[PDB]
Amino acid sequence: MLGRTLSRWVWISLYYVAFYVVMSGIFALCIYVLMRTIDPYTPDYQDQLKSPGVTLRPDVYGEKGLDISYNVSDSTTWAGLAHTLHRFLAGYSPAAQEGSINCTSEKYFFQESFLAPNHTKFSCKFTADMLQNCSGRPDPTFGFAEGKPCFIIKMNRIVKFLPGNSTAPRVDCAFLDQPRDGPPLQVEYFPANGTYSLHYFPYYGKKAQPHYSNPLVAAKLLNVPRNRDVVIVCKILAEHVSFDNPHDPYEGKVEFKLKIQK
Amino acid sequence: GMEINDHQLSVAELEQKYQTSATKGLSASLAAELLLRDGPNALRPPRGTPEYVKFARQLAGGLQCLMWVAAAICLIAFAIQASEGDLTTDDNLYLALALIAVVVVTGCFGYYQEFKSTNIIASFKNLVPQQATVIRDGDKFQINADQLVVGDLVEMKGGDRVPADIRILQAQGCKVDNSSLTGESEPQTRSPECTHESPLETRNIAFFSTMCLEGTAQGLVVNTGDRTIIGRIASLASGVENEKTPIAIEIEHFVDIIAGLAILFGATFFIVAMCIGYTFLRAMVFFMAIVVAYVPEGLLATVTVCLSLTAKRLASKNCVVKNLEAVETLGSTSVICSDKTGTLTQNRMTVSHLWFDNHIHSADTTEDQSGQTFDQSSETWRALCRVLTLCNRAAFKSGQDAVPVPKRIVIGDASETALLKFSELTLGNAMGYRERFPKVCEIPFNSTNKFQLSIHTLEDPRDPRHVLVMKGAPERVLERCSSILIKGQELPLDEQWREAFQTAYLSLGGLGERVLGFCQLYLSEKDYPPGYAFDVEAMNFPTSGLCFAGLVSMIDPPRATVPDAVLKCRTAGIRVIMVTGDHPITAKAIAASVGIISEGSETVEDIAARLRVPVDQVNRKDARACVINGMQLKDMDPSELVEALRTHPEMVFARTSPQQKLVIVESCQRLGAIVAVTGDGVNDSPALKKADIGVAMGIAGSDAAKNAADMILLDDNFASIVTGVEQGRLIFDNLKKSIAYTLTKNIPELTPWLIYITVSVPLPLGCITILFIELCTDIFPSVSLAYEKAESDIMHLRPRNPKRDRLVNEPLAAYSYFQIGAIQSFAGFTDYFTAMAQEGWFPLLCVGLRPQWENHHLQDLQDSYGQEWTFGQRLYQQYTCYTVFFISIEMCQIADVLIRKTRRLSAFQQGFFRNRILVIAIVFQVCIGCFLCYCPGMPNIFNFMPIRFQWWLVPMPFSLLIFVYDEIRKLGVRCCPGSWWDQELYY
Ligand SMILES: CCCCCCCC/C=C\CCCCCCCC(=O)OC[C@H](COP(=O)(O)OCC[N+](C)(C)C)OC(=O)CCCCCCC/C=C/CCCCCCCC
Ligand SMILES: CCCCCCCC/C=C\CCCCCCCC(=O)OC[C@H](COP(=O)(O)OCC[N+](C)(C)C)OC(=O)CCCCCCC/C=C\CCCCCCCC
Ligand SMILES: CCCCCCCCCCCCOCCOCCOCCOCCOCCOCCOCCOCCO
Ligand SMILES: CC(C)CCC[C@@H](C)[C@H]1CC[C@H]2[C@@H]3CC=C4C[C@@H](O)CC[C@]4(C)[C@H]3CC[C@]12C
Ligand SMILES: *[C@@H]1O[C@H](CO)[C@@H](O)[C@H](O)[C@H]1NC(C)=O
Ligand SMILES: *[C@@H]1O[C@H](CO)[C@@H](O)[C@H](O)[C@H]1NC(C)=O
Ligand SMILES: *[C@@H]1O[C@H](CO)[C@@H](O)[C@H](O)[C@H]1NC(C)=O
Ligand SMILES: *[C@@H]1O[C@H](CO)[C@@H](O)[C@H](O)[C@H]1NC(C)=O
Ligand SMILES: *[C@@H]1O[C@H](CO)[C@@H](O)[C@H](O)[C@H]1NC(C)=O
Ligand code: ALF
Ligand SMILES: [Mg+2]
Ligand SMILES: [Rb+]
Ligand SMILES: [Rb+]
Ligand SMILES: [Rb+]
Ligand SMILES: [Rb+]
Ligand SMILES: [Rb+]
Ligand SMILES: [Rb+]
Ligand SMILES: [Rb+]
Ligand SMILES: [Rb+]
Repeated sequence: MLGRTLSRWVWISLYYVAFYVVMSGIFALCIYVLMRTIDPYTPDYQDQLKSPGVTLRPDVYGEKGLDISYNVSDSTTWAGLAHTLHRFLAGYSPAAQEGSINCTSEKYFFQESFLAPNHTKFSCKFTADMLQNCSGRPDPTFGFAEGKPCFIIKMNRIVKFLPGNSTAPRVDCAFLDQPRDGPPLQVEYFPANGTYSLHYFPYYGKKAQPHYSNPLVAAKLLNVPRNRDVVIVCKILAEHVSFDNPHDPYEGKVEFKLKIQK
Repeated sequence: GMEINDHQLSVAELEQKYQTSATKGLSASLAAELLLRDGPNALRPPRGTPEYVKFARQLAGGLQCLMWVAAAICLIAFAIQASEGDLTTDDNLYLALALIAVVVVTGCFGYYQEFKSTNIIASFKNLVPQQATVIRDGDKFQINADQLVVGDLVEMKGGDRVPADIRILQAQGCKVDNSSLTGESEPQTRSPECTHESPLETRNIAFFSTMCLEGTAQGLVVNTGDRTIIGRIASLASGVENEKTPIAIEIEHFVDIIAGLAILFGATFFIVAMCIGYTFLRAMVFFMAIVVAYVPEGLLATVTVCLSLTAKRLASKNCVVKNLEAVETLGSTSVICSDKTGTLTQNRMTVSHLWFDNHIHSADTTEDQSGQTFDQSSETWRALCRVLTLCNRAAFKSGQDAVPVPKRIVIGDASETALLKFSELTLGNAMGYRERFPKVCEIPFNSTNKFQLSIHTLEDPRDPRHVLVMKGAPERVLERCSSILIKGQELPLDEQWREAFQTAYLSLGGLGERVLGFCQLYLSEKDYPPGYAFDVEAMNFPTSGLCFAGLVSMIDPPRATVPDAVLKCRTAGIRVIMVTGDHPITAKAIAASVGIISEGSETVEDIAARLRVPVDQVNRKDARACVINGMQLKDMDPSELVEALRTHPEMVFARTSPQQKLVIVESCQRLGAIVAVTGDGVNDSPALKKADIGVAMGIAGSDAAKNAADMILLDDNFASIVTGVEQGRLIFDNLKKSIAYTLTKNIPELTPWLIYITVSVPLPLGCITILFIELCTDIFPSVSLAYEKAESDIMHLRPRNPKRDRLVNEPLAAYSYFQIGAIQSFAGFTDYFTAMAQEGWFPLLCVGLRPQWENHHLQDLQDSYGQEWTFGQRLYQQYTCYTVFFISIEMCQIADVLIRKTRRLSAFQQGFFRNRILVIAIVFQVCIGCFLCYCPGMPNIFNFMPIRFQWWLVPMPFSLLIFVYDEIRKLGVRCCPGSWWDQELYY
């Protein structure tokens, strides 16, 4: 015997396994009830999503954040940055956008009925050519070969989030520390002003807009000096976007080290 | 040769044995040689292990070591992770630190448990003379006591303490106090005569440290140092190996169960971790997490807080503990061994019986006079009282009118002291009465006369007679009487009276009592005018043909509360043994008086005299009681002592050496007893050190007796032992309640990690938060179960079987760990997926989600709805997970602490709310919770989140379920006390 007899061992096992089945059943039921609680289109609460995050491409991380460094003289130092930039843009090709539609309103694209196919709502097209000089055409080196690179600023989507009506949310990139010896960060943004059209909002969730694609803005940095380490902060200027959070550097802004070697 | 034989040697041999002179002492040279051979005449102080090596051991232990390892992994991880410039988690620093605090804070709890922290040999060499007078080369002088060596010729006197173990060569009216050997302060005579086989009983051995009460003597030093009888008593006390209290054993056993489970859990999943493709360094961190989750960090702390509050309660009944462990032991005690004098008895000679008017009367011998008195209407009695009052020379020291008569200090031997106290109790003021009858003549008590006599003017102005009053040994008082007072009239002492007297005398003799006769004779004015000149050297008065009045007998009587205390113990299943150095006849009388020997119990000697058959034909089983003297004990074998203990349930050991007390305690221990020992004397210290708990009287106790004790009765109220029994049985019953409550929440702190590892869901419960539950939120509730009352009639139950009834057993552990604990983890996970989904993460998305969840290069992860998420926003939602899991556990610890209130009884009869301290602990529990949740800042200091009301509600059906489940369980065992349900599911 290892604590009981061979029949006392079986009768306790049967009880514990019974206990465990019933409790697993009660649990499985709780989860099931929970899932008819849940609407597949709009989340119940958005507590951690008060302000949208911001990301950039190409995302290359060192330690402690985004660090991007390449040699203009060597084409092979920026090849991968181009490559990830091109490879990211593939979902924004005219064919990739076959599920979205032409949006002209330049106002919030509110939809209540699901008139799009398979009982969904329509989503607005955003095609890579809307980034113009930073679309990979005619310059497939996306600004890098010439020492004036493009970074694309993407605002994290959030269901029914509206960023403010008075204008479209805009990107602004400036140096984090204005250099005492130098002038402000000079940048041209595509589309003009660096705006996200209002009709890309609200997001209605992957189930309602499966073909939804985030509008982008490219930030063509024109000013940045060679062989010096800089830090660039791109903030979203929108009424309901904040970038003040000290426990989330990516809330409402994105910052990156940049060095352009020669 | 340790043993003294020198009492049975001639001077010729003693001189040859020691190369000394019986009249000139040792030669000065040989003295100083012998001093280098034997060392000083002193007791060696065995160094107790230094104070801080005491604190180091507290740091070690099954639970203490796992914390060490875990803190080390935290450092190693912290170093490795920071040696690659990752400043992102100092959690593994603070985790390491907090653990170390816990290890150290826990080890501090263990070390400060021992309030006393003192060494016994300190008190023993406070019993020792500093000087001695010695003769060497026929020159007597005063030497330092330590310089004596075996062979030295030593001169003692009254007032001085005896400088070594002495073989007495010549003596002049010399008496000693041997109470440090026997517990008995009755003076003993020292002569050079060999009067016993034992050197402990012969007259020509005097003992180191004993007090020479009077006289002078010379004698040879036959032992010094630790070889003296006091040095051996001391060794026996110091040299007792430090065995573990009953509750220390219990704590260690439960700890062994936990540490074993922790290593097994931690090690099997480390394997599983590595088997499903984690890196060794990460699995090493899981091992640390699993250990931190499963181990109850706050447990040992809660246990000693519960003991602290029992110690607090005992101390208010004047019962003082020296170490928190001692607060449990009397609850587990099953045999009490008790010294008779000054523990059971008052250590004060008290008038006990009187023979007058042909009948034995019983005096009230209680210290508070709370007893039964005797008839005092008699005129024979009024006369005897006159005699024992006038014929007394003792005196109350003045200003004692505030003092109780028994406590009053009086100048006189024990005997006259008792008579005087007895007279002031019986009549208003004995000294005032005596002065009214002025003492014309007196002869004090004499060795040749063998009585004491005095003659007195009487109080009546009209009455001119002189009354002679006398006392002494009864037979020898009676051989000077011609008549006797009987029922007022005075009758000639005929043969029938003389025989009546003799039976009364021997009767009180048989009660282990000292006996005195008392006679009178009224002298007429015809032969003795009012101013007659009574001359003692002339014997111009009579000393024969007196009138007998009565016998008076006296004993050291029980303390008032002691006989009931003994029955209460026996009622609670505890055996009670008397172990005294006093003489058997007294010991047996007192054993009966106090309840150690039941009314109707016979010894085999008792039976033999009733049936008038020889004792060797009495069937030993038929006798319930037994009285074994030390000499018999010395003669016995251990199998015989055991055979006696098994056979006679009412046992008296009298005339026992200090070692013999130890040997009795130990014998009971080897038989399976948890043994307590109650004593007040130096000769008790070995028995005290070796019991599982030793109790000393605070007042009549000796220093060595109090020093070796674990517990001290500050008011000398023996009934406090009964309290200790109860509080011990309570605290044990209630500790399994806290331990059960504290352990049960470990399983839902574990399972989140087991799932996290094996399912790669985002981490549900972090370490920092566990520690908060373990060391803060649930601490007060677990302690409050200390206050819980008894479910059963605790004092009528037998002492628990130490081998099969343990603080934590498999049924308690399994039920709490795998049933209640399991329900709690299903509640946790139910609230986890509830809060994840209501925040955008459906359960199926959580499986395998961990890598992306925990990735800092992934600032736009998509949730179930397609919403993109930063690492930050994900991190705070992870904290929200930690919090819902936290409050699921808290809400269940309300259900949990409620169902722990009772192990047998339903919560519907005892109620929920009679334990007041527990409900404040529940309320403090929920307050400290809401603070951690809704205090601002809390998400960034302690990772706690202001959850929504809904997620407090989620685990309540599980808490309610727990209550209903346990309630149903407990009813099952009340209605089926023999069934399988009871067998397997009662904890
Ligand atoms: C000692 C031995 C212990 C034994 C313990 C065993 C524990 C396992 C018990 C049960 C297993 C899980 C049961 C899941 C029940 C699913 C019920 C159900 O039908 O729900 C639906 C979801 C699918 O959603 P949908 O596609 O309809 O959503 C679409 C959105 N809408 C609904 C709006 C359309 O089904 C699903 O999620 C399927 C995926 C379920 C997620 C798995 C989660 C893994 C976590 C396990 C932790 C358990 C710990 C237990 C603690 C024990 C202590 C010892
Ligand atoms: C007494 C001792 C007993 C020991 C018992 C051992 C028995 C179990 C042994 C083997 C189980 C079968 C293994 C299944 C086949 C291999 C699956 C596999 O190759 O997965 C490996 C992954 C690791 O690579 P990755 O895909 O994450 O890389 C991502 C890379 N990045 C992070 C850069 C993106 O694993 C992860 O880390 C994340 C998990 C994702 C894959 C799911 C695998 C889970 C399967 C089984 C676990 C069940 C164990 C239960 C045992 C409980 C005993 C009480
Ligand atoms: C045998 C019995 C077994 C069953 C056990 C039953 C036990 C019963 C225990 C009772 C517990 C009482 O619970 C109190 C619950 O407190 C919930 C607090 O609700 C707050 C809900 O609001 C959600 C918080 O919102 C987050 C954002 O807050 C912004 C607004 O805040 C207003 C100001 O508050 C500042 C802090 O949030
Ligand atoms: C529920 C399923 C998945 C697990 C089944 C595994 C079996 C073998 C496990 C689960 C619960 C376990 C039991 C839990 C409770 C007890 C009672 C205790 O006094 C001794 C251990 C013992 C007897 C365990 C033995 C092994 C056990 C029966
Ligand atoms: C649903 O509609 C989409 C339109 O985007 C179509 O491509 C797809 O084939 C449809 N799926 C089914 C199962 O009908
Ligand atoms: C963008 O392209 C146009 C067309 O060639 C060109 O004139 C303009 O200078 C470009 N802008 C930048 C910043 O390169
Ligand atoms: C912006 O939003 C509100 C509601 O969406 C609308 O009523 C308001 O007129 C809008 N303002 C402008 C300036 O268009
Ligand atoms: C945005 O660009 C427009 C040109 O369309 C220009 O008139 C305006 O000044 C720009 N906005 C700001 C804030 O500079
Ligand atoms: C860039 O490349 C050239 C040659 O390919 C090299 O000489 C130069 O030093 C490089 N720049 C830096 C900053 O290293
Ligand atoms: F008081 Al004792 F043995 F009875 F020391
Ligand atoms: Mg005594
Ligand atoms: Rb703003
Ligand atoms: Rb000699
Ligand atoms: Rb723990
Ligand atoms: Rb006295
Ligand atoms: Rb007189
Ligand atoms: Rb002891
Ligand atoms: Rb002991
Ligand atoms: Rb004493």
